[PDB]
Amino acid sequence: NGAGLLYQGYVETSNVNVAEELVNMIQVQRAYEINSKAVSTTDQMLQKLTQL
Amino acid sequence: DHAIYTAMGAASQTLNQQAVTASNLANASTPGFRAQLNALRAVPVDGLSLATRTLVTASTPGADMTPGQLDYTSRPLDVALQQDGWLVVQAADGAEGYTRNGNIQVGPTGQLTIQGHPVIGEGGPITVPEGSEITIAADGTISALNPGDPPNTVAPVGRLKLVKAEGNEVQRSDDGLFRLTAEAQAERGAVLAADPSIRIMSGVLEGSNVKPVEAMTDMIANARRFEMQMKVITSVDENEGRANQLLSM
Amino acid sequence: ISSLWIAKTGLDAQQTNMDVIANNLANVSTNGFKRQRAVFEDLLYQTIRQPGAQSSEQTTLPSGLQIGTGVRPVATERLHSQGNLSQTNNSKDVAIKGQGFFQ
Amino acid sequence: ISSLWIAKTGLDAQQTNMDVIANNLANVSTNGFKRQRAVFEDLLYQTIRQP
Amino acid sequence: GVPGALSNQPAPPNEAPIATP
Amino acid sequence: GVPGALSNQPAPPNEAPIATP
Amino acid sequence: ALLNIFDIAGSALAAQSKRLNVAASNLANADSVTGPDGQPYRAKQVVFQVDAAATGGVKVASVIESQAPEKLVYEPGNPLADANGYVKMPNVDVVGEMVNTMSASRSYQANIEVLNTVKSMMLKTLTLGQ
Repeated sequence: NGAGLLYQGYVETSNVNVAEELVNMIQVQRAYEINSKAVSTTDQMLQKLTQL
Repeated sequence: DHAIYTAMGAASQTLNQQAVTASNLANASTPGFRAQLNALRAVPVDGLSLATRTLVTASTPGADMTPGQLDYTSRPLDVALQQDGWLVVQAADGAEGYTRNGNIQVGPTGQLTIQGHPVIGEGGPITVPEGSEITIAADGTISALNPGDPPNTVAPVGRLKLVKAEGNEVQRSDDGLFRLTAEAQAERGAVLAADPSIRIMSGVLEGSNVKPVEAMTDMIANARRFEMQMKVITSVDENEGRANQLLSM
Repeated sequence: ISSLWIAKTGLDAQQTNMDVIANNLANVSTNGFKRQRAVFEDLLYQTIRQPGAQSSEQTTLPSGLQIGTGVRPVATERLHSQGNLSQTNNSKDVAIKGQGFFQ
Repeated sequence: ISSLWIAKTGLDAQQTNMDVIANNLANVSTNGFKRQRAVFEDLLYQTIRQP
Repeated sequence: GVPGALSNQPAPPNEAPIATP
Repeated sequence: GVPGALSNQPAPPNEAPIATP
Repeated sequence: ALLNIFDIAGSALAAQSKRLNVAASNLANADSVTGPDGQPYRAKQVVFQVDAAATGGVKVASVIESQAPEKLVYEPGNPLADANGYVKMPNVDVVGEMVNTMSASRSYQANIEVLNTVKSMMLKTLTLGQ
């Protein structure tokens, strides 16, 4: 009924690949930096408005 | 004296455009996301004398349907469309909308669905066997294999409904699902018809089309424009304040 | 201002995604581990001005506008795929194929 | 955001090639084994219309 | 009439539409 | 009551115990 | 009364100062643990309300503890560890606190500008009483 088979003496390892993780880390860092720049420019706009 | 109103309107619309750009940048990693284009729009006030005051109101066109980039995940039920393909799913209100988020999922009762909303095909939403493994063809065929059963019993159990929208006639609804504009749906029917000229790819997923260079350029331009408008505001205010003393004796 | 409270959501989503990636990388040696993958969703849009008349013997672009609201982490899926088999020669180790779990 | 995912796909393809090579080399003595070779193919091309 | 002068008829209302029909 | 109002008596002195007694 | 403007602005300044102080305290206690009597530290927020005297100033009724789950970190060597060997680290959103500080500073500057303008207007008002 769709059950698997058992192998004795063997252990299933984690199904993690590191290339995708590294690329995702790079993308996450870049997106974080660009969002930080967005925050900074909005704060600058508000400061310039309040210094009216 | 009323140039202050034009300047403040320009500043407010610059803030709105900045908010749009920030919204586009924030969800830069959601699958199947379409960017939100924006461009300032001029509205001239006029009548009976010297039409000089022209106000600014920000506006956002539909979107840029440039296809997002594809990343390979090897998941059997991940679909990536063609240049301008769409998957149609019924929305919360019961009406149909279009999307490109290919992250299909299967519920415990054999119900296929994109995030939140079920997928529709021939007739109503398509349903698969209770625990059958699913493979998606290049033309929308859903092949099902019952676990444990020998492989020679793979059976088609339905078909996705794929539409084709060029892009200039679709507008984003309030929940992020695109729909045809009024004239487009009038001239092409309320519900679109499936076409065979659209092919999907199994195992890859589509990201989002947001241009970092465009975002940075827009941010710089908005910052400079807002600062200039603020300077005009303060200059006009100082001028009016200095000139207000004429009524004195 | 909406920009600050939108970029805050963006930063939060990025931070949670980084946490998920770090968790996946941490247990690179855990036996029988299925990797995580985080999927987000854009929030509902807020309309300000409805679009006007179109194709009125003119080639103007639409006039309506609608501001975004941000992004939220909607779900996190574990990829229940098949991993590799490491040989340990221990008589009391079991590796299971296909799909199944020990109660 | 443009070449990152393309290079990720390339790395994944090369990893799959390495895996099938390693599997072929592993059972160099198994009786009745058949060598396997993978075949690649590019993904969908996007189009940019000219004016 | 020239700007800043006197007149006997009120000026028409100002509309400033976003987009003409 | 509401901060910034007028009271006839001083507030009790403030303290920040590092560890509870 | 043309003088409740000062009260409104002062209430706004006090509320913004309270919120900034709460944010600064959370940032200081970001990575603290085992406060007085051993209970784990929990972050706090403030709730703004309006004083319906219509239009009125802003007040903060009380500081409310965050209901977001604490971080559970496995470290049995700490006496605070429960039967599972877990310690309760406080929930502090660094980006949230930075944004809150920015908003508080901007609101404070806007209110001080409004006070400056209204003070100039009120000083000019009295010239007609002679």
